[PDB]
Amino acid sequence: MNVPKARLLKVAELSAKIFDQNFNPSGIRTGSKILNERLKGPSVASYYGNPDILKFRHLKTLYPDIEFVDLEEQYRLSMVEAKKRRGKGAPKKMKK
Amino acid sequence: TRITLPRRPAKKIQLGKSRPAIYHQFNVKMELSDGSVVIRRSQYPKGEIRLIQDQRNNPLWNPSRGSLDRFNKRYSSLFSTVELSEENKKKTQ
Amino acid sequence: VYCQTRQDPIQALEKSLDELAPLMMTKTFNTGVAKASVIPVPLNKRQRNRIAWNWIVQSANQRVSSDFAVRLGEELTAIAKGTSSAFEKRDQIHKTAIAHRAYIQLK
Amino acid sequence: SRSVWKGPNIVPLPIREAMTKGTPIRTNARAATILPQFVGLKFQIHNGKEYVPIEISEDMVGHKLGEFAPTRKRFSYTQT
Amino acid sequence: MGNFRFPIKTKLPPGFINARILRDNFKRQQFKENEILVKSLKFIARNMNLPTKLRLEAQLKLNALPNYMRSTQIKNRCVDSGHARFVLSDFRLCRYQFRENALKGNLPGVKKGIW
RNA sequence: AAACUCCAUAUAUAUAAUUUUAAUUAUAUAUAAUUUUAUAUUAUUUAAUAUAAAGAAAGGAAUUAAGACAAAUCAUAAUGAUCCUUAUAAUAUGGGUAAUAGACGUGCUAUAAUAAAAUGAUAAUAAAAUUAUAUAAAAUAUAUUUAAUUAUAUUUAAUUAAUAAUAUAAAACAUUUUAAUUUUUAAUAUAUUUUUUUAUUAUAAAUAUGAAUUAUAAUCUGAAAUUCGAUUAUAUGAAA
Ligand SMILES: [Mg+2]
Ligand SMILES: [Mg+2]
Ligand SMILES: [Mg+2]
Ligand SMILES: [Mg+2]
Ligand SMILES: [Mg+2]
Ligand SMILES: [Mg+2]
Ligand SMILES: [Mg+2]
Ligand SMILES: [Mg+2]
Ligand SMILES: [Mg+2]
Ligand SMILES: [Mg+2]
Ligand SMILES: [Mg+2]
Ligand SMILES: [Mg+2]
Ligand SMILES: [Mg+2]
Ligand SMILES: [Mg+2]
Ligand SMILES: [Mg+2]
Ligand SMILES: [Mg+2]
Ligand SMILES: [Mg+2]
Repeated sequence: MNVPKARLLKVAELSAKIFDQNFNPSGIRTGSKILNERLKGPSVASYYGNPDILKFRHLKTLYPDIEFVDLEEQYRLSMVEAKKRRGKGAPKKMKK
Repeated sequence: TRITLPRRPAKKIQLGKSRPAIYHQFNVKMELSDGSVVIRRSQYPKGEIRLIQDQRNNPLWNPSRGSLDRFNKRYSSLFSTVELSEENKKKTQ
Repeated sequence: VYCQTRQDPIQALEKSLDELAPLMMTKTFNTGVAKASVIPVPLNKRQRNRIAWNWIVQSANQRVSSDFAVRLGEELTAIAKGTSSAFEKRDQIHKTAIAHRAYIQLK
Repeated sequence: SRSVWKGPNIVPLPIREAMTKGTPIRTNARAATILPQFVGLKFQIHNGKEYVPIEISEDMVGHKLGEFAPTRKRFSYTQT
Repeated sequence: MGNFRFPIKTKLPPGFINARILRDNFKRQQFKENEILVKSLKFIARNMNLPTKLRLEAQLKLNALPNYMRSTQIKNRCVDSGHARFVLSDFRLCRYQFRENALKGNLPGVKKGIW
């Protein structure tokens, strides 16, 4: 490095001025890497899916004419009924 | 089992010939916490001692009148009262 | 080796191998759960020269230098000139093979 | 914050009230750095199970509070 | 409180719901909500140039932020099941569950690794 | 079962304005072999050996049937029966899963000279794969009087990719050094072995192996590193 240091520094400063990028000659912790990091929140939030998705409830709202049957729900209800019948139903919940 | 130094035959001190134990003692100057010097006779060879923690700088003896150091050294730029007031919310306990 | 004795080194090594390599070995057997009756068995060329090489290596390892290559070369020169315990071992093997003459099966 | 720059690890505590009147500070922090501003304050640092009473000396100034509340019991073997 | 597990009323994710999944999802939502703020606080804290009192205050604020603001707290669950081990990011699925889906043909292209 | 299949191989055709170039390539589509032919030598028209001439022609992967082991899994998930419903359901703060007498597997690093360490910029030679929940180049600063190396910080050039980055591959090979080793050194002479020789003097079981264990200081990630994380430096230098 026969070329002088001060001149190189000046050149670097000029380049920094030209572009938006900052010029930190001292090499101090400015905190630039904290803010400059792209925020990843929306992608993280979108992990499990789109919460507004069509459900069986809606398939009654959209098409009242068609008497649909949710099979799993019906099965569950039948199981509950069977439990009630044979004395294995859920105990009544405490309120206090 | 019992650790001992086994005795030799004792030397007969004759009656009248017994001499008093005058131990070798130096006059030693003790400078206390403040500049008050006091002379005391002492068996250890040191003409001068200066003391750091004495009665003359202890609060009990005058009511009317290095981990911490390391911490101070390496948290000096921050300067760590105002700081106490800032970091002392007494709701949670 | 060549430097020590100025004549083709590879040829000399081959000769040494031929000399040293025991032509047969008294291979042990279980022998149908009985006495372990040993038999002389003829050797492949590689096996013959393999036996020789291990002995040569061992005899080299008794020499002084740090570098193994030097030690090896000294040993090869000694063998060319005609001195080793490897030769004695070969002779012993041959003697042991000679005992058990008709233990060979096909004959 | 371990690194000398950005330290120490500061936590909110009922410090000033303890300083005024000797009421021990029940910490469940265990990762708060001890400071010079609380030497001679009584702390009751959590141990997982039970809060542990400690009077912070001047030798403790650099350390964490959890370092003085040992969580596991001292191991032994039942020689059977 | 009684009507909800967490402070804020968040929606349930579609398909496979689980308690752990619910917990994670809410946490992720709160992180998304309070991402910029947290970043700003962090910046204020880790500043040699700024006033020290301000940086201390920022640090205290960061410390006092809840469990659900923390980015580090987020853990990638399986979406089809609710497992949290060997969860591949390219199809948000657990190891066994991914394999099951792959062999069926749910991940469009994935296929047997024959070489 | 074999075969079709995939990878890899050989050949052909197509495409790529040979700056996204690596055409010595990539990728679609074919063809190719579970190779063929002939002379002989043994055993009975064939089958093994050998020889020859024709060919690029030589592997790996996936596929592991029926039954069985009441083999493993109700902790991927789901469901039967059964039990809990102010609790065996739900949330927070900390602790634990990392505890340590002996024991048992798997590994890693070692115990030095057919083997370890310094160095090697017209930068000796690869492949496969990753980079919008990023990859981070050059360069400056400190550790460190030059600088390089290694490690951090400073700050983001380029590219979301046959285009840029991760990334000058490493052993190799070459010079140098290497205690145990008076199998070396350094003072004299010595000389047609001179990075060396000879003579005479003095040079008197763990190292210039190993890297466990610990002390202090820094750095990294994170809101947080005490229990309980990862680096770097200066010391520490067990066992073997
Ligand atoms: Mg098959
Ligand atoms: Mg080309
Ligand atoms: Mg089967
Ligand atoms: Mg069973
Ligand atoms: Mg079974
Ligand atoms: Mg079940
Ligand atoms: Mg379940
Ligand atoms: Mg519960
Ligand atoms: Mg475990
Ligand atoms: Mg295993
Ligand atoms: Mg070594
Ligand atoms: Mg660079
Ligand atoms: Mg490139
Ligand atoms: Mg290189
Ligand atoms: Mg030893
Ligand atoms: Mg070492
Ligand atoms: Mg080493």
